[PDB]
This record gives sequence, structure tokens and C-alpha cells, in this order.
Amino acid sequence: NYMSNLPFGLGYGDVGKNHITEFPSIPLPINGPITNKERSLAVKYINFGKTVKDGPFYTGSMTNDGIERYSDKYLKKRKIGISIDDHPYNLNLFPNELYNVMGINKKKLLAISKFNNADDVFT
Amino acid sequence: MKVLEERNAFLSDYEVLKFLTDLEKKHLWDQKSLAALKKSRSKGKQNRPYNHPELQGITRNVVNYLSINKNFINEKSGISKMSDESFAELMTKLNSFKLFKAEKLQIVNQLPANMVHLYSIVEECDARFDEKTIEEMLEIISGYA
Amino acid sequence: MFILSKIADLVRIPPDQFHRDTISAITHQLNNKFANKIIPNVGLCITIYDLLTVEEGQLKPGDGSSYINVTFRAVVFKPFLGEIVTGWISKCTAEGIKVSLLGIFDDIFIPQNMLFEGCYYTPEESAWIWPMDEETKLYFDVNEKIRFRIEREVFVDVKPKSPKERELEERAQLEEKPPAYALLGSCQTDGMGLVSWWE
Amino acid sequence: MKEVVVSETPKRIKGLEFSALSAADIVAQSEVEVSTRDLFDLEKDRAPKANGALDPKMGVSSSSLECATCHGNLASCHGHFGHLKLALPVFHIGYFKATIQILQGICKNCSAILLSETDKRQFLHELRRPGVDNLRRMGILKKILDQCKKQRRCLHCGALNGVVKKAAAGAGSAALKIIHDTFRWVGKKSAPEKDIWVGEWKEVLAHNPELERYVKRCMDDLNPLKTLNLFKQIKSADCELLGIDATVPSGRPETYIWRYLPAPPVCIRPSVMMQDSPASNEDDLTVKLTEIVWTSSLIKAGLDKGISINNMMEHWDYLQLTVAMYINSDSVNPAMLPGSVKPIRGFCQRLKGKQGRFRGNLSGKRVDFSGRTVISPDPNLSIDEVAVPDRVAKVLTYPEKVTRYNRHKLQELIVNGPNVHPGANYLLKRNEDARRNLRYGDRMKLAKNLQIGDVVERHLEDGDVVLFNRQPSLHRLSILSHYAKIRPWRTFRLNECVCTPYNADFDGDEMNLHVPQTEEARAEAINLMGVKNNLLTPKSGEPIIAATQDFITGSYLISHKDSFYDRATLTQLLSMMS
Amino acid sequence: SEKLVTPEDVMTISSLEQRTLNPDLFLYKELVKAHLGERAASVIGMLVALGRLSVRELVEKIDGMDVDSVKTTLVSLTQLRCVKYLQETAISGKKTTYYYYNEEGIHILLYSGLIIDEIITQMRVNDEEEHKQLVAEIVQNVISLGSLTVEDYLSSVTSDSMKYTISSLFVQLCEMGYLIQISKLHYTPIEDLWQFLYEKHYKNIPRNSPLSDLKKRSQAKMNAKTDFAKIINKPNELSQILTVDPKTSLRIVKPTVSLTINLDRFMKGRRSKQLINLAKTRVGSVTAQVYKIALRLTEQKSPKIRDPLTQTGLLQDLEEAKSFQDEAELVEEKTPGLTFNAIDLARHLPAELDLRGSLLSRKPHSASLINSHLKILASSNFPFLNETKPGVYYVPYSKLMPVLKSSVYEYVIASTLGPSAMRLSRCIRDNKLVSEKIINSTALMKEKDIRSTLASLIRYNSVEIQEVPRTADRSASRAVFLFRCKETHSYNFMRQNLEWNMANLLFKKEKLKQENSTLLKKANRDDVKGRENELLLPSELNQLKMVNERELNVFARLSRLLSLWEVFQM
Amino acid sequence: YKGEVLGITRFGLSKMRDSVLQLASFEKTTDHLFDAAFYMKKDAVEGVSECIILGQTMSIGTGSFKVVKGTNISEKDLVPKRCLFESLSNEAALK
Amino acid sequence: TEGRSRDGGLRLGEMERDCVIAYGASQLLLERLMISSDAFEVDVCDKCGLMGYSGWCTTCKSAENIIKMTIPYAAKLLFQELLSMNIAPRLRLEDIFQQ
Amino acid sequence: EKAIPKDQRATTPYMTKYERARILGTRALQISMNAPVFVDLEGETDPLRIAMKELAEKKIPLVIRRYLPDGSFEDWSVEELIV
DNA sequence: CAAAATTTTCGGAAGGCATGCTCTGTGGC
DNA sequence: ATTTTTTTGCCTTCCGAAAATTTTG
RNA sequence: GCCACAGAG
Ligand SMILES: [Mg+2]
Ligand SMILES: [Zn+2]
Ligand SMILES: [Zn+2]
Ligand SMILES: [Zn+2]
Repeated sequence: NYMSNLPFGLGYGDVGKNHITEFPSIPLPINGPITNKERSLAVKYINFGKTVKDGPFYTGSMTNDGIERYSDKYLKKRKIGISIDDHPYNLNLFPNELYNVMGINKKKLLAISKFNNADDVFT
Repeated sequence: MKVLEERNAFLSDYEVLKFLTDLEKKHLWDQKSLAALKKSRSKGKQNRPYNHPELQGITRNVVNYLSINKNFINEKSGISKMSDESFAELMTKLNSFKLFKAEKLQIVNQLPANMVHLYSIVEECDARFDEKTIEEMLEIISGYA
Repeated sequence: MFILSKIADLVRIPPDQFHRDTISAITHQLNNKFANKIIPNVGLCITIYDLLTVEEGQLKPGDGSSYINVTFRAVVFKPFLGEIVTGWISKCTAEGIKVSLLGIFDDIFIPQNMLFEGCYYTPEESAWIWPMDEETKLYFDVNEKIRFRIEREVFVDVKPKSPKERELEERAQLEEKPPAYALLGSCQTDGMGLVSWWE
Repeated sequence: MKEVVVSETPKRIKGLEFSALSAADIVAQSEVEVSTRDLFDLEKDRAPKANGALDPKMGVSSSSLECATCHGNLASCHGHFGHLKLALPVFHIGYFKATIQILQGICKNCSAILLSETDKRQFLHELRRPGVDNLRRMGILKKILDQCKKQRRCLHCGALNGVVKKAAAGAGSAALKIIHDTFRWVGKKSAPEKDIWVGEWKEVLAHNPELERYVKRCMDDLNPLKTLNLFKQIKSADCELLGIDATVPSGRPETYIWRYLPAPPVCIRPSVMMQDSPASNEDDLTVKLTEIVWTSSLIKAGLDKGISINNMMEHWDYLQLTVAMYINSDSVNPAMLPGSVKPIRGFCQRLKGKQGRFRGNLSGKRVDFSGRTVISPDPNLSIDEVAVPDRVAKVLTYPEKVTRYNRHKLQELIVNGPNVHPGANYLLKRNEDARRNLRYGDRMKLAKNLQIGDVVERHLEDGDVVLFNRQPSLHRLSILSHYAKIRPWRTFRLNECVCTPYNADFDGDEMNLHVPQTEEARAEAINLMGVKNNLLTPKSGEPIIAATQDFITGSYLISHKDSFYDRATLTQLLSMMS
Repeated sequence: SEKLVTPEDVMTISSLEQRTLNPDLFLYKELVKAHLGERAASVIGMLVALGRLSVRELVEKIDGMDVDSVKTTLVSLTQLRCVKYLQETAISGKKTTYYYYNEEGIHILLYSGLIIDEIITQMRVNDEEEHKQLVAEIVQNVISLGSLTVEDYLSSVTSDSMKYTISSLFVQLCEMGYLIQISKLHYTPIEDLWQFLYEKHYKNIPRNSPLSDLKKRSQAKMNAKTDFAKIINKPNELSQILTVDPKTSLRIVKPTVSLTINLDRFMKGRRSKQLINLAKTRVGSVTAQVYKIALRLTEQKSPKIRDPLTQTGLLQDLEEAKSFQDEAELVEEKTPGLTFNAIDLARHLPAELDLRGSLLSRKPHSASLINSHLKILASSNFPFLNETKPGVYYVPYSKLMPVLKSSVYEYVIASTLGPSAMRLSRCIRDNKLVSEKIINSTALMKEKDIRSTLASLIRYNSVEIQEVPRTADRSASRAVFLFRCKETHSYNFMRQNLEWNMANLLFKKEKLKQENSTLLKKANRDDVKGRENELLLPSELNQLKMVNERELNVFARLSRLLSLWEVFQM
Repeated sequence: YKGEVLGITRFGLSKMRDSVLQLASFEKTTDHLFDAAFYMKKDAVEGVSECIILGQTMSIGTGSFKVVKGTNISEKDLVPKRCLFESLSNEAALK
Repeated sequence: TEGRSRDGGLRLGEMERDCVIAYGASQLLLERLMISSDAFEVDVCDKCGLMGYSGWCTTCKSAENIIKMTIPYAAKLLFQELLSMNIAPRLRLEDIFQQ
Repeated sequence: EKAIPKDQRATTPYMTKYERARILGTRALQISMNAPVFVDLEGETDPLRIAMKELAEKKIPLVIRRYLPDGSFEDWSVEELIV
């Protein structure tokens, strides 16, 4: 019958369900409360991520209407972005086939972000 | 269904009204055409109008919206009275001033007669134009070509 | 307010429509598909203006109707940002006022964030009151000719729900949806409002 | 107003992308988890029990229930999948040889492929040529596997790699076990792994000497849990050399090991109707699914309460054998199971053979609007005609669409009705979805209200195009297309000049008659398979439809040299042929 | 969730879709997508999935990206040292550049704040605020820009005294090994470098040699090995600091060199920290301080975490493996800067440390007490120190790192699966191959507890079943099952598990930020910053507080995993 | 035509034909389908047997060409209509 | 069904199928083997290539990519059987008209 | 861009049997869906015979698009094809 | 020179397939 | 818990065993 | 419904 014999340890009322949970129940001990040193380390992570995200090397994801009004005048431009080809590249560190997308002989400025000792994170 | 370009051209309300009146005359949808053939007499010819109800409804709503008077004042819109050469001469009068394409489009659509409405359509009206030019443009627009 | 959209489409002309002129049949099919309907992220289409290019009619194996690739210009109602327009007040609620352009489009809503300052709504007579001056007896009466300015256009997706959710929803309904195209009017400058007030 | 423009585009099938479902793909398409051995609950008049192998959420097997997922009957339900989580992973019997090959090509200690970087790059370059077909791909993969077999020690670690093979190569449980002999190429000396092995066995024989005779056969087993854990850290850059595309999430080796079993919809494993008992017999797949549920529940309970390891391994092997029988019944012996005989109809048995899906339901299948009757001669018919009995012609119908050229004809056919042969059996209106039987209506209001887009299923009449077939279809002339004639004598009749392509004689032959139901099929049959257009066989170009016996003899006797006819006999003969 | 959970809820609230991803690919793609854009994430993902790829292959394998976009994102990845490259010419004469992925840049992105904190701590500039802030900002700029020149960095600074202090801090970073000179070595692969050197020194040997083929191979690989060692040890020789006295006689790094962060020195510091934490649980607290001082003194000249010669595929010979072991054991001992005495440690102890009463002999930074601490370090059960001669000590890394790995792994098991799991694992590891009865006799607890605990341990590759068949067919009932503990499988599985956990945490954080992007963009403005309580709604303020707290907890848990994951990288 | 003598048999068809559904419908269905699943090969539906199995028009015989209805619209009938506002508008006087 | 006792249909086997192929009759083959035997309108997802119901894809949990097609029911049964065997026959769709 | 011009057509100018069958089937399907005919039908009702009559004196509005194996196609008017 | 590792060749066994194509009946579980 | 078979041929893949060849000492 | 034989060309 294939559904009659049981091992010695098991009982008849314990089998027949097969409810295997999908959610884990064994946590690592890393889930404790945060400390001051860990909070400074975390805000260092956050500041570094913000610095890289707004830096010249981002390569983002893969209402500017055509009508012209008088309000288009006296309107500020958003932000003059530093592009990929506006960095002082050391050309010895790159293959030759990537030269044409860089700036070989154009204006170069090195964008520097100053570290903020104060915690930008609000609580 | 692919949109090659979202905005190909700008249509004045006069162009839309003229095109839809021509469409209603072609498809026998005007009030005169439906009252003459389909009403007050038998349809011996059986010259049925265009069957399409949705297009008829939307074109009737647009022709009624553009046919009733523009609300420059509290019974005709004026665009229903204009012609091609009148449109051309009025618009060429409008290029002579310091107006943009959108501002000229709104002027042609609504035909402002109120002073404050003409203030509302064009931005920085007092700074860009002195009182003489605003009076002249109000007289030109209110004159209906 | 009205612009021209250039759209490429595939139209199926049934073989019983072969007696008509081909332009007339293509325009009829396009009017069936597009007239008085929301072109997504474009606006509301009224009527196809004209046809620019038509390809050869290709035929599917197992059907006699001719499929034609057609490029056409269509008149679409899309008020650009900043354009003012005159409507008729249909209903006023707590959150704002609802105005319709006489049947063509009944989905224009003006909220409190961009109406006249200090205005209040009276549920007893269903009207809004503007305290402009000592002569403050001015009312946003319904069925009245208001003038407003378009400040923002919103598109939503027409994404359907799960079939079980749809079935239980219609079962409960037997026992309101966000429109795909809407505009936000405003009153922030003299020249807005009722037509008679600035007579 | 408020409606959105909808656009539908006619689409055909461009290709198929065969793959294996991952755990996420199995659960994502699932609707309910099978977590009960009980098919029905006895307290609710034998209703399909929730969370069982016959849960309604997977569909319905009877015409009286509802799906409760799409809320449709048996006719309009497409069936839905369930899923079943196993307590322990088991080997897929279909991918078992692939599992052997992918274990032979990786290090059994760090899951790295046993290849040098130069050989790896050269093989990847060979695999990526534009003109590579399946044969060259399998050749390159076999070369890669051989070069991996010839590697004695790993490159990323100093671990020793031997030979990976089946345990016994039979038909029982041992046929589904993987064994790795690490010291098969150990040679003579200098093997630290051998020193560790002999240290382990010296330690363990200090307490149990009786295992000394079994040390020789002891080799590194690869249970499905350890095999899965070894597959999990296989680098994706090495998956292309094993034949797996790693650019998709489901292209991983660990996909080919059973962790989640997709429970099929009950619409493809329906419960058979009763024969002599109030109970209903279930399909073998449902019974095997319940057995898998029970075995997995037993394994989980044993793991959670601590049964003996021998019993746990025995039940693991039982679960593996049960899943193997669920996929392929003839792969393993049913006698190895404790319960067990007719071998069950597994999933592989449903696909192979002349009665399988491919040869019995896909390449060829039973069709509608067909008839079979004994054939008898009729020389008065033209060679492009077949005589159909009026009894058959009143059943085999052709759906004619009402046009402006045939409205009155179909009105008359509707008036005549299903009983008079020039009539019709069904009418389908333009705006309706279900055809109305024409033997119950007024048959005069329907004829008068016949619109110009209806479909009326008229009787097979004279001039209809039919396909005429004799079943030993050796060549293409064994099926032809004839114009129909209607005769009252209950047999198919064809001209005897046409029985030669059919290889037919009127000694009891039965032939088949198909009626194409579309205009395109009718025109293609009458223009490509007509008797007039197929007078010559394509084998040699010689005529195949010509004078047969008793027509050659009469023609010879007419054309004999001593045959002289007067004008009366001449004229009678001339009128006799026309 | 006592009630039934639909597969809808399983798919949408659990991480089932993330359990089918390779942990390395998942972690690298998540890190690159978090720091750089989605195009760089796609390129890195394809490089991990398909191995090495040309620019044309990357174009034809990624949909929607043309050659210009691929080249631009390759430049962006190459600047941050996230992509290695190798330019090779075929026999036909065509030249192709194949781009790899290198774990160095991705680990730099993963360890960034830990690196900054390590730089702040390891040069004792915590007392001075100006020096600490300057060091933090220069390290952050170096990591964010990948590699930079001192002249270009100082072109944005106008104060002469500030420029002098920045140059002095750059020199201080360079002399202690944390900033090195970037070169084509850091972009060329190790395997390709060793293959090129071996081929060059094999073709250098002339024809018709009297020596055989194995001797030719051994000579060529020995010459390639010494050339490879000389090439790898190049950036550690301080050749970029030799420019001394241009004016007023000070030492400055050259203004035409490109400095970059040194990952190996940081991992050496992390190894020292891990060893200090291990020693804190065996020998006291003052002894732990002495061990910390000794390890920080001999940290820069300690052997590397992973010897690159082991990553060249050369371990396929047993002789090469034992030669690597012998060379590591010799270089851990006979390096001139590794040995130390009590007098050497006496010059670096802090003022607060006393050592006076820490020792009881029987039941002022003195050299005898320091020697007693070093003796009890060297006499402990764990090999913290070894004595080449009486009074001199060195750290035996090659014999201490396996002990550290075993202790960390065992305590992870003890903390997760319970102390009984640790007892069972250590019992199985003590005597190598055992049966259930021998386990029950040696480890005194109940047999069903043994069976349940080992069944739990089996799922994580901690315990491997050895099947001994007693029949012709290997039936499970007739066979007998012994248990053995395999170290390599367990360490690999735990490393992959922690890597997947880090990747899942980063994915959760990125999803939370994406779903609160509107509020986060509103809050992250110059005017709003410092005025959050005024220009924001109370609900928006509460949501911002909750999001920031969740992000902080995520990054702290990531740091705690990194403290637990790098041990298996050793 | 493949450089060697294959032979009209299941082993010959396994090398001559790269399709999956054609080989599965002939002989050894299970092995071919599981091999296709494991090696993740893409079966282009161009063969006759695949078109029969999936129910679509085969590419030989009456399916080797496409029937096209010649539309009678001339080019003169497709000239653009009068767009008056965008044609009469000039912005010479701002700028 | 099979047999005249069950009002069954006559089998158009492999040999008859191949004879119809030899004539080049594509539409007749399509009518005999799909239209008159087991035609079935089914919903297939354009993204994941799987097979949905009621204009809804149970895998992507969305109705955006659903395309209605007509296939023999034996093909649908085969696809579900293969999916039950951990084989995923993901259909790939292309437009009939070149555009 | 794949269209071969009318002057450079290389395929045979004789209408094959498969083209005849497909043309007849398509025209009969069109006529069965109430399409206008261009012949003086003498009481014929079946669409197939009307299609044959239309092909008899070449009064049928269809063209044949022949695909070469490379991808370029070739348009032949049915009245142009010789039968 | 001959001991030891690697590779090739050679068997016997283990698998698989074929053992037409359609069609009509009954009898027992 | 003694103990028959009940077609015939063809084909590839696997897998030790032995032979052939090269490679280390 | 599954097997089992029995026949027809
Ligand atoms: Mg006979
Ligand atoms: Zn259903
Ligand atoms: Zn390895
Ligand atoms: Zn989908």
C-alpha cells in the first residue's frame, strides 16, 4: 500500500501533512541594536554612496515641452553637469579603444567632494 | 499603434471648426441636413447618414462648443464667422507685435474682448507692452478681422 | 488646445468594405479605433485629419480582410501647460470644484491648493465663496461659465486586476476609477473665475 | 470620453526557448500548495479537499464543479498549476545523466571547472562561432568533458578528483545513486588525501573491525543534498562550458535537481467516471502525487523528531524512486517500493509510443466531418466524382456563409430542413455564439430573417469538394479530391479508372471521406489533389489513372481487326459513350 | 502565519525570487547598481555571467546598448578599478581587448566606510580634528575617484599651509602602505600575467638542450616565479616617494604619479583585528592589548592575505602546493620586520596601560612583564605566537589562520543552531570518521538529540554522510552510515551563505530607497537639510526617520556580516 | 550534404536536424526533450512538423509566398492637408 | 472519439498527413489538423513566454503582454505536461506583418 | 528596401499551381464574406466557381509576393502572370 | 633501461528502438 | 520459500581490463 | 476506463 509502514520513532498522527515553511527561523546574532561607532560607520557608507552617485562616473539608467513662453526667460538652468569626458584621466591605465569616448584634448576639472563630519542622517 | 511624434502641428480653433463643419456637411450630420431629410418627410431616397455614433457625438460636441460664443463677455464665437483671408490678414497683423507662438495661438482661439482676459492670456503684459500697443491689439482683436 | 499627432497603425479592412474607396475604408476603421478615445500619454482623439502614407494590403492566411500599414495625422485635444480655457461648473465637492467643457471632456478638477485664498464651501447651498472685498457676495454656482488655467496634466495606467479580484469585485458590486487623462485647473491671477465677474 | 485606445496585433509563433523552471518559476505559476495526502474529505459528501492533490484551485475534473480560481466549468477552464515542496532534494530522472556529466566536469571540493584558462578560452571561442550547429556543439561539449575527465587535480585547489559514475547501473534504487572514486588514479605514492582516508578508516576500525571487508567498496557518495550544495557555488562563468546559458536566472545547474515539484492541473489528470462503484478512479499521477506528499511529510517528521539515519535514507530513496516513477515509470523497478503489476502511466509514457501525444495526438489526430463506407464500382460517374450515400450526405455538412449571391438558395435549404436531403442541419447567426438546431425551430421565420452574414450548415450536395482516402497511404495518390454526387445505395462509388492509385478492389474495401470546412482548404484540395490534375504519378511521370481490367478488353474487342459495324450499331455505340 | 499562505504572498513578501541567484553575481551587481548606474550593473552582470567579453560581444549580448554607451560605462568602471582588461593579438594579426571583472574594485566599494574608519584609526589622528577630517576627505576622494594625482587634488586648494598639510598627510599615507601607485599591474590579471611570464621564459630556453622536458618546465617556471614575485612586489618599494628636496628639503610624493587605495594592506589590518578579537577570548585583556600592539607594529610587513601565485592555476601539482606552504612558513618567520622583542614593544605601549599587577607569580612598562605576556601568548593552546629563539617572537599566520577559521565557523554554528550543534561538530571533527554509537559514547547526550542535531547540521554541508554498503546493491536499510566533517565544503558553503545575506540586505535597502525616492529627494536638499522639522509634514518627518533608521540598521548589519565573512576569504 | 554519410535513422536525424519538436515526434521523445531543456537550445519553428504541432501555416507549398492586395491609393491622394497656423506663423519680430 | 460505436471520427494518421504534405496544401493541412479537430483559443504572455488564462498571466502577475492565439488543444496539453516535467517551452512571438 | 524593382525581376513569369490554388482560395474566402465581384455571374452561387470565373479572364485584384531565400521579395501582378 | 603514469584500443554488457497503416466487434477485471 | 520459454535484428554508450605509448627516475 | 484476444483491407 506504500502508506502503511512507519519508522519506529514516528507515529501515525504525525505524518501526512508536509507543511514545509518558506520563511526562515534561525537568525544570526548581528541583528542587535546599533552603537555609536556603528552609526558613524553607517553614515560613512551613506556619504560615500551619495558622493559616488553624484560623481562624474555614474552612467545612469537606460517638462521640456517644445512650446516657448516668456516665462522661459528669467528661468535658472538646472545644473551644469560634469560629464564622463571631463576628468583628468591617466591614459596609461586604459585601453586604446576607449580613447574616443574620453576627452583627449578638452577642458578638464577634478570634482572634489568634502567630507562632512556632522551626521546628515536625521535620527 | 505607435506615436511617431506627440505634436506634429498646432491647430487653431478656427481650423478645427472649419474642418469639422466640412466633415458634417460631407457626412450629412448638420442640423439642417438631419432636419430636412430624416425629419418632416419620408425617406424615399433612403439616403441614410453615416452610421458611426461615436464620431458623430464627438464632432457634434466640438462644433457646439466652438459654435457658441467665446466667453470674453457674458451669441456667436466669431471663429464661426471668419474666413481664410480674414484669418491670414488678422494673423499677419498679430506677427507684427512681440507675441510668441503659444500666445498668438491663444489669442486666435479665444478672441479676447475683456481687458483682464487679455492680461491673463499673455504673461508680463505690462512690462513687455505699454498701454498704446495693448490698446491697439485689443482694438484689432475686438474688430473681428 | 487641439494639436496634430502622427501615428502609425495597422488597419483591417473587411472584404465586404472593398466596394468603398480605400481612403474612406481606412478612415472609417481608424475612426472606429480612435475617435472619442484616450491615446495614452497623448490625450483625447477627436477625428483623424488625414493619411500620409499607405502600404500594400497584406493578407493573413485564413482570413480575407486586408491589413494595411497606415501613417495618419489625427486631431487630438491636448491643452498645453499654461493655456487657459472656459468651462461649465458641473459639481462642487469638499476637495475642490469639477468643471466640464460642455460634454467633450468631463474630467477637469480644481483643488484647494491653487484656488483663491480664503475660499470656503457651504454644504447648505453647495457653493464656494470668495471674500475678495466688502462686496464678497460671489458664488461658484453650478451650471455657470467659469474660466480657468491648466496647471498640470496627469496620466494613469489602465492596468486591469486579477480575474479572481475582478470576479469578487463585480460580485460585491452586484450585491469609481481614475481616468486615464485629467487636467488640473487653477485660479491664481485676476482674469480667472466666472465670465460675468470680470465683465 | 474615458475609454483608452486598445490595439491588437496578429502574432505568430517565431520559436521556442526550451529550459527548466527554477523554484521561483514553479512557485510563481502555482495557485495552491499540495500539503495533504487526503484527496477528499469524508465529512463533506466526498468533496475535493482543500490543499490536496485534487484541490479545486488547480481546475475541475467534473462538469458540475467550479474552478474557484477562474470560476469556470470543465469546458472553459484551462487548468492551473500547484506546487509541492519536498522535505529533501532528490535527483531528476530526466536530468540524471546531465547531472553525471556536470559532476564529472567540476571539482568535487570547490565546484570549479577542471580546465586551464587557455583550454577554457579556446573552447569558449570554439563554442561561439557563428556557424555552430547542434552537432558541433555536442562535439565540443564532449571534448570539454573528456579534457575535464583527464584532469587529475584541481587548479584553484590541490584537491584530488577521480571518476564520477552510477553506483550499480541497474534498475533499482542503486541505479539512482552517484559515486565518486577519488583514488582511482591515485597511482602509487604522494597523496595526502589517501593519508587522511586511511587515518579515518584506521580510526573507525578501532571500534568496529567488522567493516574491514567493506572498506574497498567505500567511495565518496553524492547524495542529492550534497550535490545541490556543490552545484550552488558553481561559478556562472563555467556554466557555458557545461552547456547551460547563465544569462537568464533559470540557467543554473541547481535547477536540474528536484526541490519544488509542480503539481499538474487536474484537467490533464482527470478522475475517470464510475463503472460499477459509487467511487471514482483517480489517475496514476494523482496517486503518485499523494504518495510523494506522504513520503515528504514522513521525512520532515523524522528530521524534526530524530528517527534513525538508516530509516531517513531509506525514505529518501523511496521518495526519489516515487518521483522517478512519477516522471518515468519504466526507468525503475516498481518491485523496489515497499507497497509493490501493471506499470503506471507516467509522464514519459504519455509522450512516447504510437499512442503518445506526439504520434497519436499531434502528428496525426482524429478529425470531424469524416465518414467510412464500403466501396463499389460505378463507371457512369466521371473520374473526378465520387458517389456519397444520401444518408451520409445528410450528416456531413458544409458551412456556407450567407452572401448576396446565395441568399435565396440557403433560404430554400433552411426551409427544406434536416430531413429532406437538399437542406440544412444548423444555423448560426451573425450576432450569436451558439448555433441553433434546425429541426426544432419554425424553419420559416429563420429563412425569412436570414441576414447577409450568417453561417448555415447545409447538407453535402452535388459538386461539393471532398477528400477520398484509402488507409494504406503508401504514396500521395492514395488520398485524392473528388466532386461529390448524391446516390441512394449506401456505398461510396468511384470510377474504376481511379481505383489504381488507391490500390483498391471491390472485394470489401472500406474508404474514408473527409469534407474540408473552409474555402481555402476546399480550393487547395480541388486544385492540388484533384483527379484531373493528378493523372500522372510523381514517382516516374507515367499515367496512373487509366484503363483498368474489363475496359482494356472491351476496347481491344472494339478495335479488333475483324470488327465491322453498320450505321445502326455505330450510332448506338456512339450514343453509348456520351 | 498560522493560516494558509498563498503563493502570491510567498512570492511578494519573501525572498524566494532572490534565492535563485548566484551569490557572487547578486552581490556584485547589487553593489555596482547601488554605487554606479544600471548600465554599469548590466555590464558587470554580463561579465560575471559569461566570463571575459570583448566590447563587441558586450554590445551584442546586452540589448539596448550601443558601442558608445558600452565604451562609456567601461571607462566609468575602469576608473573605479571595477574592470580588468587584457589586450591580446591573435595569429592573424587582429588585436582584441578582453575586459574582465576584478573583485578588488567591488570589495573596495563594499569596504569603503570600513576602509575610511580604518585609516582614521590606524594613524592616531583621532585627537586632532583637522588632521582627522583632512585624512577622511582625502581617503574618500581617493576611493570615489579610484585613482588620483596629488597635483590635480591640490589644484582645488588655495591655502599654502593647507596644501603643505595635505602633502604631508599624503606622504604619511604613502609611507605606511595604505596608498600605493596604480599601474597596469592592477588592471592586468594574475593568471594572464603568469601565463605570459611562463611562456616567455619557456621560449627563452634554446633548443637542443641536454636536460629533459620536466627539467625545462621546472626551470622555466622557476624563472617565471622569481620574475612574477619581482613584478608583484613593485608597488611596495616606495619608488614614488623618492623625490626628495625640490625646495626647503622636505619629502613629497611626485606630482605626476597616480595614487590609489591599497586593498591588501587594509585586509592585513582586518586580519590583525580578527586575530585580536580571537585572542580576547583566550588570554585576558591586558594580554590582548599587548597582542594588539605587537600586531599593529608588525602589520605592514606581514604576509599577504592570499598569495597570488596560488591563483595562477599552479596548484595542480602537489609539489607546488607544498612549496607554497613551505615558502609561506619561511616568509612568516624570516622576514626582518616581523620578529620583535619585549624592548621593541615597550616603546609603543599607551600611557594608560600599566601591566603592573596583571600577573600573579605563585599560587612601569617593564620588559620582564611584557616578556611574561608574550610568553603566555606563545604558551597558549592557540598558536598566537611562536619563539624562534628565547626572547624573540613572531606571529605564525600559516598555523593561526586555520584555527581562526575553525573557531569562527564553530561559534557561528553555536550561535545559530545551538551549542549542541557545536558539540556534535567538534566531536565529529575530533575523531575523523565515526558512527552514531561512537558519537553517543564520546558525546554524552541522548541518541534522538544526536540524530536531530546531525540532521540539522547536514543541511549546511557541516556533516557529510559516508555510506558503507553491506550488500551487492547499496540499499539504505542494509548499509551502515558513518559521519565525517569536511572543512572545505563547510567553509565554502558558509562563505556563500554570508555573501548571499549581504547581497539580500543591499537589495532590500535599495528597494526601500527606491520606494521612498520622492521623500528622500525632497529631504536631501541643501535648504531642507538642517530645517527638516519646519518644511516637512509630521507624517513625512516620521517616514524620513523610519527610513533613515532602517538604512542605518542595514549598513550596521552589513558591517557585522563583513566582520564574519572576510574570515573565509583568508 | 553534412560532410559525412549520416543515414536515415534516429541517430542520423539527431545530427542532420537541429530542431527539437521534429526529433521528439519521431523517436526517443523523452531524451530529446530533456536534452533540449538542459542545453537550453532554441527551436526555430520553420520545419513542417513544428508548424503542424503548433498549428500554423507551413512554409512550403501554398505557404512559400504571401498574397497581397494592391491598394489603389495614388500618391496624389496622399498629399498633406492645409496646416495653416504653423505655416503662417513666423517669429522674426522677438529675435 | 474512436469507433463508430461512440460516433467517433476517422483518424488522419502520419501517413495521410505526409501525403497531404506531398501536395503542398498548407491550408488544407491546417484545417484538417487544427480547425476541425482540436482548435483552441489560448492566451500567451509575450514576456515570459508561458501560457495564461482569462487575459491574465499567472507568472508575471499582469495583463499587459497577453496575446490571444489559436493552437491545437493537444499542443496546450503537451505544454502543460512538459511544464509538469520541469521543462519550460517558452513560446516566442513575432508580428505576422513586416511593417 | 527589400523590394526588387519591376525591371530587375528574375523569378519565372509563369504562375505555379500553388499560386493558382492560393489565389483561388483567397478570392473564394473574400467572396464568401460578401466582397464585390468583377464578372457577370450567370446565376452562380458558390464562391469558388466565381473565383474560377474571375481568374478565367483575369479580373481578380490580388498580387503575389514571392520571397527569395535571402529576404528580398518580388511582387507579381496576377493578371501579369502567365497561366 | 624499466618503473610508473597517461592514453588508446577492445571486449561484453546495458540500454534503447523497430517488430506497419487504418477499421469493426466481444469478454472480463 | 523446488521449479520452463513462449521474435529477431540493429544500434550507440558505457566501463573496466588490457594493451600500447610516453614519461619520470 | 484498462487489458485481452478475435476479425476486416
Ligand atoms: Mg481487396
Ligand atoms: Zn480554472
Ligand atoms: Zn577544486
Ligand atoms: Zn508572463
